[PDB]
Amino acid sequence: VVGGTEAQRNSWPSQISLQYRSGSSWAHTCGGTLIRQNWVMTAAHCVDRELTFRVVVGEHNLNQNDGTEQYVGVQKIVVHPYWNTDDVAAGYDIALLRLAQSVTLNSYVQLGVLPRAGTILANNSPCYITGWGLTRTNGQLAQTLQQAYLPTVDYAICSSSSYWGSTVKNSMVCAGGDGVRSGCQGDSGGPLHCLVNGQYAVHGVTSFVSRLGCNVTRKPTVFTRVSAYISWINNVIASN
Ligand SMILES: [Ca+2]
Repeated sequence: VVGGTEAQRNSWPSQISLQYRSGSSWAHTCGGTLIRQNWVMTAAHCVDRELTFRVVVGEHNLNQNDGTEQYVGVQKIVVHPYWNTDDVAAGYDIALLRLAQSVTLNSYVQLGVLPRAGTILANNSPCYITGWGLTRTNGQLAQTLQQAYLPTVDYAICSSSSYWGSTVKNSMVCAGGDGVRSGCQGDSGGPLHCLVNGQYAVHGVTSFVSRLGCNVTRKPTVFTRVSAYISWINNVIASN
């Protein structure tokens, strides 16, 4: 997250760190959202590589013992069947991870609430991106979980020629684009939390930013629109 602030450690209890095994260590690669005690929602592109993955819930500082973490293996990966890694602009950037164990819920570990199917946010709706991704274009991962305020940019604006044009689909949410705040590498897969009727819900799965840079004016961060995938999510969990 570029232009973020450090989150409070109990603000975003559905955020997870998706990590892969790297020698005798683990490396953070992506975010995700805990949606059942044994299921995480992330981006498909986060799991294109043939890596060994784990999920960390209750994580605040990637580099320090928080005293709240639970570490759990990924048992099964179900990528959306229309996903193509060489066509991120086509959409379908979503995957579900079945965890090897059910995590225990507490003030640091909670299920993310998803919107009702079909819900579309008004332009300029209040949202936060969260993650441990780079804090500058071509920078380094955050140590502590970051948040940034990224108001939505509706489809008509986002898909206009000075924004993303044809690259953005109605199956996506755009947010931000102010040139200061954005998602960045290592945020992919994580949530966009939007305040609706007094409740935050996870409306987005972080999918991409511009090849030119993370915080680029009129290139808002692009997310998979969770409300387009409710039936798919429910069907995968019910069949697995
Ligand atoms: Ca930690």
